[PDB]
Order: sequence, then structure tokens, then C-alpha cells
Amino acid sequence: HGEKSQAAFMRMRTIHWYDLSWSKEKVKINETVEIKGKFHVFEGWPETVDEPDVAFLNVGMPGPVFIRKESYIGGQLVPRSVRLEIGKTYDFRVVLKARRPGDWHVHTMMNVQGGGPIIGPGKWITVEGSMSEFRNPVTTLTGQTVDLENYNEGNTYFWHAFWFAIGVAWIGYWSRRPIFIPRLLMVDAGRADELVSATDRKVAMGFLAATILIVVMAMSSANSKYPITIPLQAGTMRGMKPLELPAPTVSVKVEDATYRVPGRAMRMKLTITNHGNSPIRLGEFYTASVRFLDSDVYKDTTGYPEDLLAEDGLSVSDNSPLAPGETRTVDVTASDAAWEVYRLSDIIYDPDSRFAGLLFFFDATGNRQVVQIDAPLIPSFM
Amino acid sequence: HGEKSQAAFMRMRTIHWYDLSWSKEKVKINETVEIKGKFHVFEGWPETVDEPDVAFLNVGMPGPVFIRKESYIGGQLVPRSVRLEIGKTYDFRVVLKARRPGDWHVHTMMNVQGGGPIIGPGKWITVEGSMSEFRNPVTTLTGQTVDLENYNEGNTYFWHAFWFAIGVAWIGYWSRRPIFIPRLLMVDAGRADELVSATDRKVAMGFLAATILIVVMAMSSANSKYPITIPLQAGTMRGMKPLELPAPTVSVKVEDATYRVPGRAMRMKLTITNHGNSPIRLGEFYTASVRFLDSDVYKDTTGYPEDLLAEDGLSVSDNSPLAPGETRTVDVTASDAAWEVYRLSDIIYDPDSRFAGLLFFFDATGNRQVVQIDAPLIPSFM
Amino acid sequence: LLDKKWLTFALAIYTVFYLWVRWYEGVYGWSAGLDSFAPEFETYWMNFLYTEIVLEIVTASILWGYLWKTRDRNLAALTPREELRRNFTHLVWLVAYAWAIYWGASYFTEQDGTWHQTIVRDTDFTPSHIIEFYLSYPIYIITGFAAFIYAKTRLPFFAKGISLPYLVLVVGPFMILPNVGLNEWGHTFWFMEELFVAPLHYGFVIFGWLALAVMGTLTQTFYSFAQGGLGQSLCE
Ligand SMILES: CCCCCCCCCCCC(=O)OC[C@H](COP(=O)(O)OCC[N+](C)(C)C)OC(=O)CCCCCCCCCCC
Ligand SMILES: CCCCCCCCCC(=O)OC[C@H](COP(=O)(O)OCC[N+](C)(C)C)OC(=O)CCCCCCCCC
Ligand SMILES: CCCCCCCCCC(=O)OC[C@H](COP(=O)(O)OCC[N+](C)(C)C)OC(=O)CCCCCCCCC
Ligand SMILES: CCCCCC(=O)OC[C@H](COP(=O)(O)OCC[N+](C)(C)C)OC(=O)CCCCC
Ligand SMILES: CCCCCC(=O)OC[C@H](COP(=O)(O)OCC[N+](C)(C)C)OC(=O)CCCCC
Ligand SMILES: CCCCCCCCCC
Ligand SMILES: CCCCCCCCCC
Ligand SMILES: CCCCCCCCCC
Ligand SMILES: [Cu+2]
Ligand SMILES: [Cu+2]
Ligand SMILES: [Cu+2]
Ligand SMILES: [Cu+2]
Repeated sequence: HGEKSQAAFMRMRTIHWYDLSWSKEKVKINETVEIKGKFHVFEGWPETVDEPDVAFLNVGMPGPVFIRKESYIGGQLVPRSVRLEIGKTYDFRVVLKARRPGDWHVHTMMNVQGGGPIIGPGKWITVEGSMSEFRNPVTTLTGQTVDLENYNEGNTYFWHAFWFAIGVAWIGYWSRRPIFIPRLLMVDAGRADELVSATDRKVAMGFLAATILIVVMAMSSANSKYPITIPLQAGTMRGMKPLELPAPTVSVKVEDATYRVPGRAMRMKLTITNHGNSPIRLGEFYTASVRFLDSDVYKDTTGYPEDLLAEDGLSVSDNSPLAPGETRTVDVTASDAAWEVYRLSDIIYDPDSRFAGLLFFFDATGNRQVVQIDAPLIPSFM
Repeated sequence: HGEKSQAAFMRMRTIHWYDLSWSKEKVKINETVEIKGKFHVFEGWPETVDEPDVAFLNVGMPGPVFIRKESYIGGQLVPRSVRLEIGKTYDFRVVLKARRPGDWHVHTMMNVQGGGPIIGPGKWITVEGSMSEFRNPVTTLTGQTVDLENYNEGNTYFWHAFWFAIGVAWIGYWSRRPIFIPRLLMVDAGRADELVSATDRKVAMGFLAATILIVVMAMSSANSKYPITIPLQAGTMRGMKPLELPAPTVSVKVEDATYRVPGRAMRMKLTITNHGNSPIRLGEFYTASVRFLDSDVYKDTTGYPEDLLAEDGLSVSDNSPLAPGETRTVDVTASDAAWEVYRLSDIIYDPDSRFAGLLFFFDATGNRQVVQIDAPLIPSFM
Repeated sequence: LLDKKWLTFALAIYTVFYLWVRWYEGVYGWSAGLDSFAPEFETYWMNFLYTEIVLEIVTASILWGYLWKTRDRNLAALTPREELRRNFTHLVWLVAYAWAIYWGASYFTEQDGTWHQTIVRDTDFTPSHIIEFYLSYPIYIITGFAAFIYAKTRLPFFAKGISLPYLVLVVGPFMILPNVGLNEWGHTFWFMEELFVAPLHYGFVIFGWLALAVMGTLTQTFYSFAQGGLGQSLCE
């Protein structure tokens, strides 16, 4: 929801999300929904974004309407920040448990230490039920099961109220007598030495001694109970296992890419060389969370968000099968209302008019090839 | 021209320029001269120089005696800073258009973000004609052709003169009356409240309102004209394509390298092992823009700058052909007046007495091998 | 007589000398002045540096010593008319100081900006700095010290004490000259760049601020002008 505001070129060349899937579109309270997919870290990572040496797999959502039960990069849990390598592809999986009823736009996002939020595609997920039914049980290594919704809440309230009461008692003890104007006049007109006299000093000594003694006793009591404690577990996690993708058999060279100002279409001329041993056909162009599809070649069945999906938004001048070894140059047009709705056309405002994206090539059998393209994006006005 | 001042070891181990070529040595005004070549980023990059994560392909010259029409690293234009990888070799090409008559020493240089200028070999290029004949036309995406020499000059002059005139009018309006001593005496001796009276306040209100209104109107007028504008295009460019050099079939191990203080010669003992299937011979030693050649093995035909070229400056103790599989140890002496002219002998002043360079090995057929050597450089006094 | 034609000479000497200096650096900027280890660099810019430093030291010594030796011993028996004449002469000195400050701190300082932005810094003693750090800065320092000494030795208002604003106005801009040590250190060790706004240049900035003491100096000279011959007319 915070996207459509970030720079178009920055959204185009940071992280490309694809093969996204959602286990459910509509869930009950306490029910789990799983979000899977892959993200590729673009090689032309903008210099204004710090390299993803410290990155966190986050979820874009309006507060804890879901709780993040688990999150994985590769196949291992990532509750801490992780190190990503530029040019690598990683698979991810986030498990969410529904907590608050409503219709929520859930994004998978990557927060980068010195670059800010990189928001992936967002999907509307409906939660039904009551928040009062939500439970978040955890079992500790000390053998007790607690609900994270209300665990320690009473203790927190008690201690805060107790210390607030002590402070209020101190202030009220001094506030029984007149406060401001008579005391000011006594201090000014001559030596005061009369508004602070025993047993005021005795009360202050009692307050100080009781405060120190109560702090010490409470610490000792909180040590006898909960004798086993550990510090907060933190630290960036290295060694994220990237995907071992095969080298693509399709090479694409971008010769000029243009978009009309104003307009809802982006045009580029590609020289595609087909290696391997099967006829290929261009089926998809993904630029920034927006999938332009050639409906005659590929159809989306993963329930991709409709406002981000252009079913027939990709038109290839010659999308006939490309025989192996053959090289041809085609004009590719990616047109959809999403290009203006998600403010991809506002790259004219950007100080770096370069685009990046993913091309998906499909053969007759159905297996697909992912090739990455990047080029300057030249506006056209006349 | 700014070299011969930098530290000798820093010039030796940053960037090695070779295969340099110049399309022309003498040009007319508006004529193009192209500079080509390769540079290798040395593996032992000094720690005092920041890694070439942000580098700019620049031209060393006395101001815009040429204009940089184009510059390429790999095969793609690089008008912005680029990222280089240590240990990689890149090919470059700079196109220059002559602008100012004279004899100019043109260097190809690489500016590194946290290290400063790395100046390559410089060549004297003669420009003849008149600066008044120079034209720098560009065609905008709005369909107008302008000359960059004088475009917007009149508008700039007009606006600056207009605002200067407004300020001068304000000052002169207040300067018609006496300025310093009577006003100072009036302010000091009693309340002043007499040197600022209507219609002075009315004139000031008029000045303020006119200033704001003129700024707003001028901005709107400059918006109606030039309705299409883009911000400055900036940002380091990643993904520079390095050269795909074959692995050298020659391995060289440097056993001690010495230079006499004072002297114009550098001596080193190399153990050369010839792999592959052809007899090789040492033909060149390049250390810092200085090419020491063994004239019996290789001759320069690219018009390398004479003061940087030692045609017979390389003497090998046994420069007979090295049969494949054979290993031999030879004493190599690189001697030329350039070693002292370019202050390569002033490495004795440096806090890091290590050298680096390139050895060029040639077989009978004429094909060449580039091997990189680096070692401590020990001065000898007795 | 009062204000005489010494003001014309004060303007003209700086104007002519600095126009000739600009012509010299235009002729020998490139071509004996680009390569600091070239032999003609020594005869066209190192010799310039040596000669200008020697002449600056000699001129400063002679001028300051003469002004101090010819100091007015009997300042009490100075008539208001001669005091007005001396106030005008001191104002001429201040005009010369302002002109020299302009030439040093604006013209040749930004001129060194352009030079160092268009060429590769080759030495600590480039043609631009020879003209800026070691000619124009010493010249305005000499002029400012001379103006201060003249005020102290001829004007009773500026006698019987060291005026704090005048001392700041004269010494602060002087501190820009030893600040060159930070400039050279900050260009060779810090900041392998040619950023003109680098913090290595804040030494010039801070001590360039001290020239704002000209405001206190000038109100002091106004009071010195308006001592006996303040009028009448003024406030009358
Ligand atoms: C506050 C006290 C300041 C003291 C410092 C003053 C510095 C003076 C210049 C140093 C020159 C130097 O050092 O160089 C000496 C130069 C080197 O040029 P050359 O190779 O002989 O070529 C031929 C000479 N041309 C290139 C000038 C034609 O030759 C000279 O003899 C001539 C120097 C003339 C200086 C006097 C004229 C100044 C303009 C007129 C208004 C005053
Ligand atoms: C290129 C070198 C030029 C040097 C010129 C120096 C001239 C001599 C300085 C001097 O004494 O002042 C000259 C004038 C007029 O002041 P005088 O009346 O001569 O001062 C003496 C006063 N006394 C009779 C009561 C003893 O007072 C002035 O206002 C002179 C200003 C001249 C311009 C500043 C030049 C300084 C260069 C470092
Ligand atoms: C380099 C940085 C300067 C540091 C700043 C310190 C000076 C600031 C205060 C100042 O200028 O006062 C010194 C006198 C003014 O008179 P007084 O300070 O009252 O003392 C006069 C007797 N004295 C000349 C020996 C000093 O002024 C003079 O008498 C100066 C003229 C005599 C010096 C001439 C010889 C110098 C040749 C190089
Ligand atoms: C208030 C500061 C004035 C600075 C003017 C200046 O730098 O002049 C040098 C420049 C040099 O350009 P140009 O006149 O073409 O003569 C070239 C001669 N060289 C190359 C030696 C400067 O132009 C002039 O000499 C005009 C004279 C202005 C008198 C106030
Ligand atoms: C009043 C503001 C001062 C801010 C100082 C500043 O901008 O410093 C930038 C610099 C950061 O260096 P950077 O800009 O990256 O320099 C790049 C070029 N090299 C690496 C050659 C220095 O930080 C420092 O080294 C400490 C400065 C201390 C000031 C009292
Ligand atoms: C001056 C008060 C110091 C209190 C120290 C208490 C130490 C208790 C150790 C558990
Ligand atoms: C107080 C003056 C504010 C001026 C605002 C002008 C807005 C014009 C929009 C083009
Ligand atoms: C590399 C970070 C440099 C930070 C400099 C801070 C300067 C603050 C001056 C008070
Ligand atoms: Cu959203
Ligand atoms: Cu990608
Ligand atoms: Cu040069
Ligand atoms: Cu190298």
C-alpha cells in the first residue's frame, strides 16, 4: 500500500518477485495462510540503495492483522536479518496466522539496511471471525505454555501502577501544603529554611531507602522466579542458500526501450537468440510487480492480484515459435492500466531513467525460461 | 601532466593501461579523435585507495580543449560513474571532438571515488583551426536542435542582469539620501523613527510584492515554455562487462627486484615457465605508463608516446625462445631515461616499496601473452 | 585639501598589478605551469614564488617599520582639521585594504577553484596558488596591517588602546595564510577529490568570517571622523 509512491526505476531495479503463490485467499481467525515465491536480486542494484548485506524478510500489512508464525529464505527459518548476494535468486516462504478480521492487503517485502522497504506484490486476504478467539501459544524450554497475547501483561501493569503510585504519593505528600506562591515568597523574602523541616527529611530518607530496598527485593524475587533467562537473540545471519538455477538458453538484447508521455504502454525492441533444442515463445514481461502476459502463450493460474496482472497486456510483433539457433528482432509492447495506476509512467520524474525486468519464455511442452533485461527507458513526447 | 607527482608505487599498482591506440595525432576544429585501449585493475589494490566501486572514465586535458562526445567501457556508453571489479580487464573507447587550437597532452584517466585520479599514458594531439568554428549541436526529444556552446546563454544573462538591476535599484533608492554618518548620529542621539517613513514603507511593500509576483510569473512562464523537463540524470552504473581473456599459458615468479639509487634502471630475476605449445620470448615490460621493449622481440607500431616508450629499454639475460614445458630463470633489466623522468626512481620516498607491472610474451607466430607480476622492490645503494 | 588623490593611486596600483598578474598567468598557465617537475615550471612559477615572497617580506618590513617610526608622538596637540585629514587618509588605507581583500579572497580564490577543477593537482605550489596563497593573501595582509598601524599611530581615537574589531579584521584574514597548511594537508591526506566545499576548506571560511569585524571597525572610524569636525550640520 506504501508503493505507487516509490521511484519507478527503483521499484524496477531492486528485487524481482516471481513464482508467487498464496495458500489461501480467505481464512478464519487462528487459521494459517502461507505465501511462497522467489525473488531475484537485480545485478544493477542502484548505488543509492546500500547493498543487501543486511536484509530482513518482512510482511507488508496494516499492523498485526496477521502474526508471522514462520519465515524462510532458502529452506531455513530467518527470524533475524539476513545477508543477500546481488544477482542471486532465493526462494522464500512466510507463514501467517490470522488475528484480526477484515480485508487486508498483504505484501511480501524485503527491508534493506541502508535502502529502505522493497515491497513485492500485494494480495487481498479476507479474515473472518473475532479477534477475541485469537490465541498465540508458545512452549518455553522451562516446560510452560503461555499465550503471547496476554503473557506478563498483569505483571507489567502491576509494576507500572506500583511505581506510579509511589511517585504520586511523594508528590501528594509535598502537595498537601500550599505549593507555589507562598513557597516562592518565603524563598525570596529572606532565607527559607522553614518549608523543609523534620519530619520532611525523615520522610525523604524513608522514600529513598524504601525505593532502593524494593528495587533490590523485586530484582531478587524476579531472579528466584524465572531462574533461567537468556538475552535477546539478535545478529545478521549469513549463508543464505540461493537457488541453483540452470543457465538460460535464451539470450535477449534490448535495442531501445520507449514509453509514451502520457500513456499506459511501454515499447521495446528485443533481439532474441534461441539456444537449446526447443522452439520458444515470449509469454510474460514482469517489470515492477506488474506481469504483462501474452494470453496466446501463457495464462496465469496462481491467482496473481488482478490489478497487477495484465492478461493480454503483452503484445509481441512476431510471437511465432523461435526455432533453436534462430535469432530474430521483435517489437514488444507492454500495455495496461497498471502502468499508470502503479505510477510506472512517473519514471519521467526519476533521476535515472533505466528499467529492468524479467522475460519468461515458454516452449511447446510448457517448461519456461527466465531471462533478465535492463536498458535505458527513453520517454517519447512527439 | 598531473602525474610524475603521484607516488611511484601507487602509479605502479592501481590500473595498467595497454593496447592503447589513437585514431589521429593531428585534427581540425570539429574533427573527432578516438582513443581506444584496455585497462586492468590490479589485484593488489592499495588499501589507501578505496576500491573502485565508484569510478569515472575521465580525460586528462587542460580544460575543454576537446569535448567528450562519447565514452565506453566494454561496449556501452558511460556518461556516469561506473563500478569496476578488482582483477578484471576492461576495454574502453573515448571519442573527443576538437574545440580549441593548440598542442594538447591528452590522458585517459580513471577517477576513483575514494582514491583520486589514476592517470594513464598521455599523448600530444595537435588541434588546428579557430575556436569560433566549433559547434556542439544536440537534438532534444522535443524536436529542436540547439548548439551547446551558446544555448540558454542569453536567457541566463537576461535573468541575472534583471535581478541584479532590481537589487541595485533598491540600494540606490536608499542611497539617494545620506548614508552612514548622519544616519548613525540620528540613531544614536535619541530615537531615530525619522529616517524610515512613508513612502519608504510603501516602496518596500512594492519591492516585496513585485519580487514575489515576478518570481511566480517567471516560473509559470518558464513552465509554459519548456513544458517537458527531466531532472539531472545521475547514479553509478553497475554491470560493466569485463574482458573475457583466456588464461595465460606463461607463469612468471619474481625472485627479488632491485633498482639502483641513484639510477635509471630496474633489475629483477624472473623464473618463467612456458606452458602451451609454442616457444615464447619476453618482448615487453610495462610498469607505470612506461613500456620497456626488447627490440629484437617486439616493436611498437601504435604510435605510443615516445617519452613513455623505451624501444630497447628491456634487456633479458637469456631471451632465446622458451620451449613449451621448459622453466628457466633470467635476469631482466628495464632501463630508460623515463624511469627517472617520470620519477619512478622516487619509490625510495614511498612508504610501500612494492612494484607491479605487465610482462608481454610473444611466440614466433606473433600472438602475445600478458602476465602480471608484482614483488617488493629493494633499493640498492652499494 | 582633505581627501587627496592618494585614493586614485590606491585603487590603480592594485588594479594594474593584478591585471598584469592575470595576464601573466593567462600566458604561462599552460605551457610552463602544468608540469611541476618540468624545467620551465621552475623559471616561470618557482622563480615567481621566490621573488614574490622576498619582495613581500621586504615591502612589509619597510612599510610597517616606516609607519611605526613616523608615528605621531604629540597626538594631544593635533588640531581638528589635521585630524580630519588623517581620518580621510586612514579611510583611503581602508579602501586599499578592501580592494586588496576583494582581489585576494574573491578573485584569485575562485580562480584557483576553476584551475584546480580543470587540471590535475600536481604540487602544493601550482601557478594558481602562487598567485593566490603567496601573492594576493600576503598583499592584503600587508595592506591591512599598514591600515591598522596608521590608525593606531595617527588617529587619537584609535590610539590609547588596541581596537578589538580592527584587530579581528586585520588578523583573522591573515590567519587564512597559515590555514594553507590545512588546505595542503587536507588535499593530500584527506579528500582525494576536488570538492571545493570539503571541510578541509572550512579554515578559509571561519577566518573569512572575521572580516565581518569591518562593521565594528567602520563604526569606530565614523566616530573618529566625527570627533571635532563632526559638523555642524550633522544632527543640526
Ligand atoms: C605586497 C608586496 C608584493 C611583493 C611581490 C610582487 C610580485 C611581482 C611579480 C613577480 C615576477 C616574478 O617573480 O617573475 C619575474 C618575471 C618572469 O618572467 P620572464 O621569464 O622574465 O619573462 C619576461 C617578463 N614578462 C613575462 C612579465 C613579460 O620576469 C620579470 O622580471 C618581470 C616581472 C615584472 C613585475 C612588475 C610589473 C607588475 C605590474 C605593474 C603594476 C605594479
Ligand atoms: C605596490 C606598493 C604600494 C605602496 C604604497 C605606500 C605609500 C606610502 C604609505 C603612507 O605613508 O601613506 C601614504 C598615504 C597618505 O598618508 P601620509 O599623509 O603620507 O602619511 C603620513 C602621515 N604623517 C605626515 C602625519 C606622518 O596614505 C595612504 O592611504 C596610502 C595608500 C596606498 C595604497 C596601499 C598600498 C599598500 C601595498 C602593500
Ligand atoms: C604576525 C602576526 C601579528 C600578531 C599580532 C600582534 C600585534 C597586534 C597588536 C599590535 O599591533 O601592537 C603592536 C604595535 C602597536 O603599539 P603597541 O602594541 O602599543 O606597542 C608599541 C611598541 N612596539 C612597536 C614595540 C610594539 O604595532 C607596531 O608597532 C608594529 C610596527 C613595528 C613593527 C615593524 C617591524 C616588523 C618588520 C617585519
Ligand atoms: C573588477 C575586476 C576586473 C577583472 C577583469 C579582468 O580579469 O580582466 C582580464 C581580462 C583579460 O581578457 P582580455 O581583456 O581579452 O585580455 C586578455 C589578456 N590576458 C590574457 C593577459 C588577461 O579582461 C581584461 O583585461 C579587461 C580589462 C578590464 C579592466 C577593469
Ligand atoms: C561542519 C560539517 C563537517 C562534516 C565533516 C564531513 O563532511 O566529513 C566527511 C568525511 C567523510 O569522508 P568522505 O566524504 O567519504 O571522503 C571521500 C574522499 N576520501 C576518502 C579521500 C577522504 O568525514 C570524515 O572523514 C570526518 C570529518 C570530520 C570533520 C570535523
Ligand atoms: C548502596 C546500595 C548498594 C546495593 C547493592 C545490592 C547488592 C545485592 C546483590 C544481589
Ligand atoms: C505567500 C505567497 C504564496 C505564493 C504561492 C503561489 C502558488 C502558485 C502556484 C503555481
Ligand atoms: C563518514 C561520516 C562523517 C560524519 C561527520 C560528522 C560531522 C559533524 C560535525 C559536528
Ligand atoms: Cu497494499
Ligand atoms: Cu531480478
Ligand atoms: Cu599530460
Ligand atoms: Cu594490471
